[PDB]
Amino acid sequence: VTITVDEYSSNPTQAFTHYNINQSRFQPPHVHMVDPIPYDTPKPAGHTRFVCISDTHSRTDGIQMPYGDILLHTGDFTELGLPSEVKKFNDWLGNLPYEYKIVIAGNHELTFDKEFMADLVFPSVSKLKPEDFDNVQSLLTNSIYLQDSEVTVKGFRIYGAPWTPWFNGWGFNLPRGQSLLDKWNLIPEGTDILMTHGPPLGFRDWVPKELQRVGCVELLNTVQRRVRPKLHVFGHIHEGYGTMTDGYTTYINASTCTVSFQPTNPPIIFDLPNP
Ligand SMILES: Nc1nc2c(ncn2[C@@H]2O[C@H](COP(=O)(O)O)[C@@H](O)[C@H]2O)c(=O)[nH]1
Ligand SMILES: [Cl-]
Ligand SMILES: [Mn+2]
Ligand SMILES: [Mn+2]
Ligand SMILES: [Mn+2]
Ligand SMILES: [Mn+2]
Ligand SMILES: [Mn+2]
Ligand SMILES: [Mn+2]
Ligand SMILES: [Mn+2]
Ligand SMILES: [Mn+2]
Repeated sequence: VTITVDEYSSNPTQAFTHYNINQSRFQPPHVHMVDPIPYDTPKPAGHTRFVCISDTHSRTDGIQMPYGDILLHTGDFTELGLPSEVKKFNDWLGNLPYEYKIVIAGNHELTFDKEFMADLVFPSVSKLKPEDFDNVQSLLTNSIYLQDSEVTVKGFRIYGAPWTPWFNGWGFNLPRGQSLLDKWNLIPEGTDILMTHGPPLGFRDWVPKELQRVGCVELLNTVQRRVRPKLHVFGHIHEGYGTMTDGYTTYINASTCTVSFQPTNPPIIFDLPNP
């Protein structure tokens, strides 16, 4: 399968309406919300319990973390990517019991976006000397950090990438269309769990303030038509916290912070059978 840039790529709200009219793409019975399960739900054998969080924004003190096996964090774990914020987050991760912790960056991780930093010439971030941030990802010693890259853990193929449709030119912002498709084309076919910082079109990507869908159309087409992972986890659009399915893939918007940056959305648990 070859994905090409969608006719409606630049206009996600119009894309949403288009595919609903022609294909019922975002409608029942196949597309619907999936209710969360409580933390005392027994995990069946030969399954892995994924604990999904995102957009913690350095507000980790006091998050109540559930029993599980593997933590997935889909980015915006800092406010500015300051090395001290990365260290604090890593310290928090080290105290969590999970066997594996998998992390991607989001748009707030400015210091991880080397093109953003190279172009810088942002009062707090501009003060940083090259030696201050040449090792930011190495500060994440208690995690497996993914960036257009993958890991196989317990047989699960997990791929992660930070890029989102351009909003304000912060970290890992790219124009809609081919620029983003070039990144999604890197996701391998047999990926089981896809982590992106932001949503695909139509799944937990509604922004009430603008009355617009903002998910990536190229990401949606990649997920549904080419890759077909069992789980696509992301955040970015804090308001979209919650879970949907399309009948095959489960989409989890794991945003821990609300749109007002309050870390009150509970971590989402999700069980998958081991490959
Ligand atoms: N309209 C619009 N709002 C966005 C976009 N990206 C992020 N936001 C808004 O900014 C909030 C915070 O995003 P963040 O700064 O943590 O990346 C989101 O919950 C959402 O309300 C976008 O592409 N378009
Ligand atoms: Cl939605
Ligand atoms: Mn219900
Ligand atoms: Mn965020
Ligand atoms: Mn083991
Ligand atoms: Mn250094
Ligand atoms: Mn596949
Ligand atoms: Mn597979
Ligand atoms: Mn598989
Ligand atoms: Mn974000």
